[PDB]
Amino acid sequence: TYKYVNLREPSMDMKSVTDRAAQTLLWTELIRGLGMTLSYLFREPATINYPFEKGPLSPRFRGEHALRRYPSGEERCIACKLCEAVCPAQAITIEAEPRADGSRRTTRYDIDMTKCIYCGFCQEACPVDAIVEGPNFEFSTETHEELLYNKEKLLNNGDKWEAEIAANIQADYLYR
Amino acid sequence: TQLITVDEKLDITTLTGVPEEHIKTRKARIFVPARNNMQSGVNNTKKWKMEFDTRERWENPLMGWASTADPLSNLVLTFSTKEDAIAFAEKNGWSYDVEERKVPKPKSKSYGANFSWNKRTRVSTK
Amino acid sequence: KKTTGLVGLAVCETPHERLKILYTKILDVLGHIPKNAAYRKYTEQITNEKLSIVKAEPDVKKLEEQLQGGQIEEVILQAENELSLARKMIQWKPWEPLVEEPPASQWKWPI
Amino acid sequence: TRPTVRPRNDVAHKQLSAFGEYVAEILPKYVQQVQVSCFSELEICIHPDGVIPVLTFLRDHSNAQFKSLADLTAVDIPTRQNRFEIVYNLLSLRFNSRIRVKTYTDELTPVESSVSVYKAANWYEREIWDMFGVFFANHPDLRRILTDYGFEGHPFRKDFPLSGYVELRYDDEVKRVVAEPVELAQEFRKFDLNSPWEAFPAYRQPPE
Amino acid sequence: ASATRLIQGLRNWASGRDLQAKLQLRYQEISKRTQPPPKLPVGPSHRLSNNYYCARDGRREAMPPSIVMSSQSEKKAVSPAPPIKRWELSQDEPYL
Amino acid sequence: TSVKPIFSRDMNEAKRRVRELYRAWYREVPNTVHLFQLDISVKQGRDKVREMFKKNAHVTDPRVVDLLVIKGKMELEETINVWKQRTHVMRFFHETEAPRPKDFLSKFYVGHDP
Amino acid sequence: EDNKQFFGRHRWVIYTTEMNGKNTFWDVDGSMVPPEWHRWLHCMTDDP
Amino acid sequence: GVRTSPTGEKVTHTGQVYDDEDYRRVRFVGRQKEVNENFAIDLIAEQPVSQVGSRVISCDGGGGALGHPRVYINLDKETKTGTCGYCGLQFRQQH
Amino acid sequence: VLRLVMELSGEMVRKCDPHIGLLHRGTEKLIEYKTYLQALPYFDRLDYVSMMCNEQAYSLAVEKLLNIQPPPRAQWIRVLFGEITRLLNHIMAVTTHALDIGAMTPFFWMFEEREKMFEFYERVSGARMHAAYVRPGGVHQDLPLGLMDDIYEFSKNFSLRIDELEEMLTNNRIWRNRTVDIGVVTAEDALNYGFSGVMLRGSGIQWDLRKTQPYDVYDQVEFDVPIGSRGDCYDRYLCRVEEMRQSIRIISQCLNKMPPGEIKVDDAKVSPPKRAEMKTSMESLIHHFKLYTEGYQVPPGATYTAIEAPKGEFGVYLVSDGSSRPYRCKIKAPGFAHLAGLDKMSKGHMLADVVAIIGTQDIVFGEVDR
Amino acid sequence: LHHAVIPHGKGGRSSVSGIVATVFGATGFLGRYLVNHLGRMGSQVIVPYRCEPYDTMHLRPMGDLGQIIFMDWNGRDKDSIRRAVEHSNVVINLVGREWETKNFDFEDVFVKIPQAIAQVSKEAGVEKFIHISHLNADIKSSSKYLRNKAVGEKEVRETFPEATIIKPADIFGREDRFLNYFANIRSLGKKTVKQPVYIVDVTKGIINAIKDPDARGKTFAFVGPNRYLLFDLVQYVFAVAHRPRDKVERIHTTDRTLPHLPGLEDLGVQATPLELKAIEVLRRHRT
Ligand SMILES: NC(=O)C1=CN([C@@H]2O[C@H](COP(=O)(O)OP(=O)(O)OC[C@H]3O[C@@H](n4cnc5c(N)ncnc54)[C@H](OP(=O)(O)O)[C@@H]3O)[C@@H](O)[C@H]2O)C=CC1
Ligand code: SF4
Ligand code: SF4
Ligand SMILES: [Zn+2]
Repeated sequence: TYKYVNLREPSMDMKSVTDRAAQTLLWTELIRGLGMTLSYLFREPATINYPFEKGPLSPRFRGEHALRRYPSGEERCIACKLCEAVCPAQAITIEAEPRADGSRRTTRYDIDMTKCIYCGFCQEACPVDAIVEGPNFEFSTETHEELLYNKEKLLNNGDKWEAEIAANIQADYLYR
Repeated sequence: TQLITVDEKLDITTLTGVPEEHIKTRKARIFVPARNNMQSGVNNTKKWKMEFDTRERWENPLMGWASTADPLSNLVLTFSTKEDAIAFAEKNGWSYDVEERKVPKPKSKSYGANFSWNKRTRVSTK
Repeated sequence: KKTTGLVGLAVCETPHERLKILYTKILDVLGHIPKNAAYRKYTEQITNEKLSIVKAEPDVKKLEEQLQGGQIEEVILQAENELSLARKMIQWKPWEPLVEEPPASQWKWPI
Repeated sequence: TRPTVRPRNDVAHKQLSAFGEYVAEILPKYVQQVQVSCFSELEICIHPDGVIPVLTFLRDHSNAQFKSLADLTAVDIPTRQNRFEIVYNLLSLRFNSRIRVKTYTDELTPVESSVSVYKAANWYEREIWDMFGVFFANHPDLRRILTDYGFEGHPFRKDFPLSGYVELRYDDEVKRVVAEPVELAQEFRKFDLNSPWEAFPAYRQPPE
Repeated sequence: ASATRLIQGLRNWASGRDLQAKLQLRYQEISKRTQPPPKLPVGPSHRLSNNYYCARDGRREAMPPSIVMSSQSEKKAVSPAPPIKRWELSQDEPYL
Repeated sequence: TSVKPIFSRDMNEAKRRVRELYRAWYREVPNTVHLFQLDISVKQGRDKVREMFKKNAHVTDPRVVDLLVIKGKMELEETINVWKQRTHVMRFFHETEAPRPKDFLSKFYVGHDP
Repeated sequence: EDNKQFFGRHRWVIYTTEMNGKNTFWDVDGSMVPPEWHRWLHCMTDDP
Repeated sequence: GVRTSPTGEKVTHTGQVYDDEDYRRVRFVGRQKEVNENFAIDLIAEQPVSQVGSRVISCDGGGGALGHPRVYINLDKETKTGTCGYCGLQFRQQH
Repeated sequence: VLRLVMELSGEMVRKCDPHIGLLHRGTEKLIEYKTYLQALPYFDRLDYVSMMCNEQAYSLAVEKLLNIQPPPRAQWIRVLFGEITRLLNHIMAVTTHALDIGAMTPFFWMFEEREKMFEFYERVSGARMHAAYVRPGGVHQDLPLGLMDDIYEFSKNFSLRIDELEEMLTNNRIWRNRTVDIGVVTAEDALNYGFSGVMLRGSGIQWDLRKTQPYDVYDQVEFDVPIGSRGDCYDRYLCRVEEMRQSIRIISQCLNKMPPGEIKVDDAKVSPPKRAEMKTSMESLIHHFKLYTEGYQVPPGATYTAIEAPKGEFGVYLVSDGSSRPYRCKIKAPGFAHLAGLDKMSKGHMLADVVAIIGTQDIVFGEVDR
Repeated sequence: LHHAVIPHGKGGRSSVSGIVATVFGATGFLGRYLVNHLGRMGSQVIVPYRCEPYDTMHLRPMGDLGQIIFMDWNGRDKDSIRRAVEHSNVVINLVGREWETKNFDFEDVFVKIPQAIAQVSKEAGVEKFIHISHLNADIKSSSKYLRNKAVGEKEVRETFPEATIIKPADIFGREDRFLNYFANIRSLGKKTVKQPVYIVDVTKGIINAIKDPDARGKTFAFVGPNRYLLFDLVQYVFAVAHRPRDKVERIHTTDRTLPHLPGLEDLGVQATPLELKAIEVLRRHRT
């Protein structure tokens, strides 16, 4: 099935040819374009006042790279290296050790914010939902040193909020 | 069309562009990769991996990583026969160490021999 | 006709006898080609089939709907290129037996 | 076997089998393999001398039109003496079918520069010359396109590693950008993912 | 929108498309968020007692490609496919 | 053993094409060192050119010599145009160290470079 | 929060002066909201 | 809840605090070493050791498909509490 | 971003060398050193304006090699987002042609509509533009409840807005004077120079990969592709706008023909399972673990497929060892194929007409690199 | 000494080299080239500035990721200076404006600045402190500049005696002062014999001396290779450039060699002449 274009002829009848001559010598559809643009002038423009009104989103945005923890409990991560096994720019760096207790844990959990393409594979790959892509996207960092997260920065960034992260997950733990 | 051809050797190392430091200093090794002993399956056999020897990997003084000045450090070339391996290594110029293939030795075991009468091969447990 | 759907190709006025002298030149240049190969057989068979399509039909639009290669003048251009391969395949001897073999451990894939 | 597994048509398989047998019979001078996969896409495997004759046949003849030209690449396979594989890909406007003309070649001997009959092959051949080094005699212009000018090494080979040998940085010493031997900031770790235990019993090659 | 009638008439006179009706400023039919939590379905597997993986093993149905002529009075000269039938102008307002 | 060479029959045509290519590089140098507003004497540039020629004099295989001639012709074209900038032309030179000598004891101080 | 504006102008914050002490009457940053209001203000919900 | 080494800065919940001869202390000049001030081992004694009347019992983690997977732990050690490797919270038996 | 060295007789031309390769990134090499599931976003972003049809072609390449058919709801949702991607790429090509030709404002009108479409992508996955979201093995993590009615609303309002775009332009007199006489293409040129899609629609031959070889459930919706007659750039513009309107048709019929099957395949050795069975299984946890570490093994062989990107024949050619890593991927790019014939398309015009020629074949200059 | 101060592997781009250098100045000319050659060596440079961060911003990306570090200093307090030199392997002192300001003379920058930094350095325990000086800065007349530099020379020689007191001649380069004044002319003609030394041999000598131990205690002086008349050099400048009071007195004052102290030859660096680099740098003339 096909529906092509540009198959006509200029009509040799006197009315159509004098109408094309009237458009040629009278600048008509140009003024029709001016009328359409003035109709968009008299609309109200759709802008948002940026520092006061922030643009809408989804409950599943991928931002901050925050961590979670157990209810009144310890660190949610096990250092099971799945996120570094899936990290498609290898920005995760995990060096693991157990502590004096016996449960297996970490030493070094580094996210490179340069290499992080923000897939979501480390969120989907985490069996205990330790790393969660965060809600807010404001990094804006004046120095390149400061864009290399440490595990303690991630724990502070996961302890500046969980209630946002918990609300988003508790809303959408059923799709994924 | 039935032209000059002369039966000689090959000198591709003046064409592949890798510098002569990495040509004459670094050394290759051709080996069948051994079975990773915790599993017992030899599908990881039947290939002849060509690798290069390891070199220095210091500490990255800001994050604790292992940087290296070695572009060739993560090469591997899985082959199918020792002859083409040696031919390619001599074709591309650098030196090479050949380790020979070692199959598992065929044995002679049986359950009735594990239930011997006056032979000491006895299961002693089951 | 009148202003066919292609672009760099204006309609011809005598398609039939032009196409027929094209295919008789195909038969001539095929008559140059030696006998025992089946290349002559397949080209002769398809050319006689297509000539039998065209000789039995003095129509235009029924001739397009029967003879494939829509609409019409692509058959003429394709006949020119078929003559081009005919001229290029007096030479180059495609029907003669093979030149030497690969080392035979090459076309098997899984390495 | 029927749900969530893609069914096939044996009719197209028989059609491509008969067509490939026909082409193999009527161009015997260069045909070595005519292989058909399970899902009916034809492969014709060709000696590197009948490039121009086979492509002049396959552009025409009113039984295999195949005007549409696609990819050209020469898949770098070691453990061979003829390393590189020039892969022509052809699509028929009239018949809706895909044939893969795989001709084989070595490192230094040219195949015969298909741009004479295929005007789409010009930058394809220039790309293959830039990335590999497969020379193309009787060609109008061979240059380096899709690489840097001062860079060399033919990087899509397997001998060229992942990182380049050179790495640029600006310096205020000579007030310009210079190239240095590569100083990576991290390793590009190498995961030995080639697991054993023979996931496909049908594709077993005979061992020694 | 949210404007008086004289300038509305000037908008509809400069463009007679009934601009007040659909204006690309969404007010009512924004999707009402915090939806009820969905329960996903599971498709034609987890079906007990019949799901032999031996059947639906599409990875292992990969045959090796069959071979015709090699390096080691016939009713023929068919096409690879039946020749393609020419289409039709669709009735839904073609040109012309 | 059938091998189709590029251009060569013996090394006579190899010598002929490489001496003509060196003549082209000789008349290539002063125009470029005037055009790119460079900062290097003509003697030093010509001596580094002939040093780069004298680096690969150890090749007797004629196909390799043909491919070297074709590569040098490519870069002579790309420098006789204005396609290559100041950066690549200085990148042929080495004015930024790179100080590494071939002494044993020097490589023994800054170690692990055998 | 007002209803008669469109979707994008419902929920707007008005920042105050020196909540951390950096003279933020002017030069108002982002992320000066607590996180539950960062759920509310980014239109992820319909309830305060 | 942190120690203060004779270097003089905040220690962490990993034994990685510095020596006096370091330059990394002086590259910490001007910007504070931010650390999580809510440690891990101290949030184990805060959790009460639960006592379940059964023998071979369950651990999930407070939520179906929200947490760590199921693990069934034993209580045959008469004086030693069962410890989930994932959770870190204890269990006892009451006959 | 390109380099163009043109040699011209005055306010006219003679020849032009497009120096391309400025935006070379090494994508095929990086995919040769990675797995399938990890290196899917390289296929997502080699082209960037069309963004989910590339996902669609790579996923159908892996499913066609792996002989596994997705569930039907996954197919219809993939058709819906392919139509969204088709609509988006054609409308951005129209607006960037308008902005480069002049014509400041309809750019911004249709980009407000595209801002609604990026809000839809956000609500689907979360990403603004480069949502991966299409695993090989069907669509992953399906849509939240309350999306299809929003797409219905967009369909009505966007039919109104595209009719207002044809109100503004299209019988614009001087834009017609600007682009009618330029860009002639012979059918022999359209065959030999290897053109793809919209050029073949515009110059002569009726040709659709979607219609001829239906690679999905496109065979069960009534639509009619617009064809060209004169082989011309204004004619090609009309072809693009009517392909957008056909995409409106296919969106309407797709919303009316939706079956509620399932998200992914029921073959857990290819697609990962979901969270409930993941947190209480054993086989599903093992499959999760090893499927994300190693990547599933792919049987050896070389396949090719091609779907209709809004540029043209987006082809992908996979070459697989029996492995979890592809041995060699390669991409047939309609941008590269369209840029290939620039001398013969612009032998007889001037430089602003050359800029209009670069406009009238939709360009991203990322996909032209391969 | 602790690890991560020992050298590691090859050189360049965050290869961990030996020295950790606290640099005073480095926003000017010679300090900027010195930070450049230490970044080529791959050495961590701690530099405090006092000015706007835009100047240290356009000399920022010389190092690799996070190698060099920026902080603050002032010419009044020992606390900020001591905080800048808390942990340092080596330290270099380069400072000085060639005209008096409202708040600083030629006195007390050259006098008061090495006093406090040498005080906190010797109380800190730094090694291989390199202090620059102008050549032939005497107790003699004609310059508050030269006599305050001689007082600073006596200070750095007396307290912390094993400092490398270094002096080049008047250096020329891309951002020279006196060749710029030769360009920024109008005139007058005098006589003075003079040897110019190019800047990159000077800073190569400084980095080689600071990375090579056992060469300490001795003051060094750098020598120009030509050593001819100033007015012939001005004619040379106008010829190569195609066109026909404190600074001019301090270039007409004194230019001699001193046989006491060792120079280039105890370091092993090739001397670049005036002619080659002068042809390289004399751009920006008429076409
Ligand atoms: N031919 C020559 O020019 C020769 C020069 N020298 C010496 O080399 C040194 C460097 O020369 P040059 O680069 O040309 O000159 P500069 O003035 O540019 O170098 C001095 C540096 O210290 C800073 N500085 C100077 N005075 C003060 C102050 N009162 N408070 C704070 N910072 C100050 C300068 O500016 P800022 O504060 O913005 O950082 C600059 O960073 C000088 O001491 C000079 O005597 C030696 C031999 C030859
Ligand atoms: S996948 Fe989750 S639990 Fe495992 S190492 Fe990564 S963050 Fe930790
Ligand atoms: S989102 Fe970032 S950290 Fe996570 S897998 Fe992707 S690149 Fe790695
Ligand atoms: Zn538990």
